[PDB]
Amino acid sequence: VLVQDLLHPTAASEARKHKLKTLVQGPRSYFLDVKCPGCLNITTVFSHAQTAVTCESCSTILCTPTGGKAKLSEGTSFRRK
Amino acid sequence: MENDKGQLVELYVPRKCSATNRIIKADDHASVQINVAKVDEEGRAIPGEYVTYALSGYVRSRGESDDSLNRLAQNDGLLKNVWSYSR
Amino acid sequence: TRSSVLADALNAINNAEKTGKRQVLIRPSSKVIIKFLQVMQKHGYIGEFEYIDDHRSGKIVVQLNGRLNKCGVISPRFNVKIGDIEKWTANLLPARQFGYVILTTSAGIMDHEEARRKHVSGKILGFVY
Amino acid sequence: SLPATFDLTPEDAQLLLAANTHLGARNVQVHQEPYVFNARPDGVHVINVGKTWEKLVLAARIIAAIPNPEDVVAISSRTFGQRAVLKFAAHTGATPIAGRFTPGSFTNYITRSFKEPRLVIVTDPRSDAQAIKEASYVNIPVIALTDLDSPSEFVDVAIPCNNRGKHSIGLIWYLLAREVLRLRGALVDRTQPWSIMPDLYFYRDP
Amino acid sequence: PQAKILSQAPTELELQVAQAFVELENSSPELKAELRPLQFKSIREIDVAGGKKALAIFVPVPSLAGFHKVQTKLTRELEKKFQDRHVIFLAERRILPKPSRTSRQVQKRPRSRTLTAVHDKILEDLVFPTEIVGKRVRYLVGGNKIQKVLLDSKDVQQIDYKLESFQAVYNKLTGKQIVFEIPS
Amino acid sequence: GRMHSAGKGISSSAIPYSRNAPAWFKLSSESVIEQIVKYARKGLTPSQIGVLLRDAHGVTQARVITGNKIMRILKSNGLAPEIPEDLYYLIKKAVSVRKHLERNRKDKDAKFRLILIESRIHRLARYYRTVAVLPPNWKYESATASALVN
RNA sequence: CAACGGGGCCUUUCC
Ligand SMILES: [Mg+2]
Ligand SMILES: [Mg+2]
Repeated sequence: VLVQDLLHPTAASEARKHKLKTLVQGPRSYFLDVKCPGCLNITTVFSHAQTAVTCESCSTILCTPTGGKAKLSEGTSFRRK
Repeated sequence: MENDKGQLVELYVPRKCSATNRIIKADDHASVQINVAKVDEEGRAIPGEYVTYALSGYVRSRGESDDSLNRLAQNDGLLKNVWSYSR
Repeated sequence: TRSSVLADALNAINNAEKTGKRQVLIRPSSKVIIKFLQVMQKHGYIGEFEYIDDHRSGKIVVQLNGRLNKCGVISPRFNVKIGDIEKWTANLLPARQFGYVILTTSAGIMDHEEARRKHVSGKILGFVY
Repeated sequence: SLPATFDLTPEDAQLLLAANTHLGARNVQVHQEPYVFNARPDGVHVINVGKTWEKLVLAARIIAAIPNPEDVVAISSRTFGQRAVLKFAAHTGATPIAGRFTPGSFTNYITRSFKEPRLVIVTDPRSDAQAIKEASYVNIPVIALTDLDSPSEFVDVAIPCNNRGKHSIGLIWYLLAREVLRLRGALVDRTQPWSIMPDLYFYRDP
Repeated sequence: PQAKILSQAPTELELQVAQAFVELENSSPELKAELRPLQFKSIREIDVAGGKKALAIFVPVPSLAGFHKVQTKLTRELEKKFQDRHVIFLAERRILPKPSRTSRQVQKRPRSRTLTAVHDKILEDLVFPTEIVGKRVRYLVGGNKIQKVLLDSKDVQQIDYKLESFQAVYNKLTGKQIVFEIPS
Repeated sequence: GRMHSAGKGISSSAIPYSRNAPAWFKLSSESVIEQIVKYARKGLTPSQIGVLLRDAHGVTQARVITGNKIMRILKSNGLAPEIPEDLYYLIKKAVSVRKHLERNRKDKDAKFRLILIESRIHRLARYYRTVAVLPPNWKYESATASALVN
């Protein structure tokens, strides 16, 4: 060391670093389009959701909160924004 | 350092490390001067024709002389893919 | 807690210099740090430094050239008079022919040479040599 | 500065691959060497043989840059490298140090000792720390065959190679000797494989 | 109609573009909904080193959302109408000066009226279609500072060819050195 | 950190660099504001309004999308609480600890925690009084804390 | 002709 590009760190290193210890901090979470077993809407769900998201016009739970990323109720199709 | 009327009055203008740019003291016995032979027309290692690097005792003791030599060499040529600026 | 971001920045630069690093990252990179680095760079004690603008207070990456012996702040920022500038320089600097005491004055942040040739004074901010 | 003739060739590249030089140390690797190619499963790391070759060529250039061949000293305490350094100092005009280093060989300007080299090559800094220590005492440059876990203190030119393998040790020494000879001019053209076959450098207990 | 969109005393610098602004409106009745109510103001031309000129169409920026929504589809129409020109829409943002020690007291000098913030918003308006992913400020050894702007790969193909025009216009507007790049 | 402990936790939200709504967000500012006012009329605090919004909808931040913070929107629509939410939750916790203490009288750990919680309450109330959120004569009393939380 | 300091004008701004 004693010479390194602190301004252009490798993408692998920036992915390995903690979300706050990167050069410019940013979230590691994302949003998901979940296809409900019903219809009329594609539901937007936070990856690290704290709430048991339910359908707008149904009564099935889309996700169950966990310590980190929420689950997906084991029946779901999901696209990532 | 010079006096008035521009005469060099300081004896022993000293060398500096090629890595850290600090002075190589007279008693720094851990320092090294690395000379790499020049090459043209398929080798032959021209005698007396060198590229010179100074490594300080501090760098060598920290064990950074290897990486510093890689960087300086690649900066001057002599090496194609050893040192990467991004790490 | 954090009381002097300039002190933190200068301490980080001093540690990087002592270890032989040729670059250093400092946070949160205030305006006073920017001006101090500008004075140091204009006098040649540091190379190019580039400000990273996150939407937070920011960061600064400085390139060091090995010419810095020691930079540090004087906390608190004592009020320094024209006659006291010489006393401060004698107390802080290794020699009379080089090294710099940096002041924050009503004419801006500047070294003691510029302060003496502008006939201005203020509060002491740091030193560099 | 070095032409494509100096550049790495497939024949000695596959020679290194057979010698297993690239099979570096386990997940313990000193964080002073970016010489680690992508990590192979089971823990072993792959060493970049290209960087190994480039560093070997640079070290050979330095050894050939040393004016007097006798002022180059090759040092090995490990049996895997004793024959390597002996044959290295046989082919080149180097001075070999096999077995015990008899500490005080660089200081202690008395008889039976006190060689004064301009350069020292060591097979393993861990086992040859004494020689490296004395070189740091008397301003001697150091070229070292360093594995990914080998210490880099007071080591100037690190050549990444496996040091658990007598094959890698012998072949690295063979390549260094061949390349420094090519720089000296003993071998006129860098296209012949220097027919002397690289088992002169392997240790044989039985 | 020019009489409808005057918004300022008619000047030949913008009469031609204000007249051409009616032709597409007449030939595209489906664009009446989003283009009819919007109205612009004085436009000035900035010389670019490549022999081109850039039309910075200024708006008093109550209604900047309309220009933002219709901008991606009339930009190409405008360079087709007149070539050798790079068309960019900018807001007209007031700067209030920082009050001095002896100045009179004005009410609180809103942060949106500060010189730094308005320059940032000018740069955003300059690169509207492409969202900024990063910023840096490089202080050279000589003493001058250059701002580097990092732009996302998405939707950048509408500005990839006029980055130098962006730089020239920003330098004329501010006197501050700017450099654009797309971090891959 | 950790005002009343020795902990050194650094976990927190890392909000994005972008100051604009994500390109995939199509809901209107007025629509999200109407959702906010509906949740407030239901009776939710700003914190859980934001949590539920971000979870069940696509609104990453009501601040970046509607241009206003949630508590500011509530105050603008006239659904502001009588006391600030964090102070309210601190007072509720203090009430719970005081009740648990007046039962069985021997949880010295609970006494210590109650001292800590009341110091935290007093600091927050002092800040609110300085910033004029609370009346200048506002005073936290253990005797009426329950009647103030419910 | 070089360096150092002082003052004023526009640049969205005033002394
Ligand atoms: Mg405390
Ligand atoms: Mg902390």
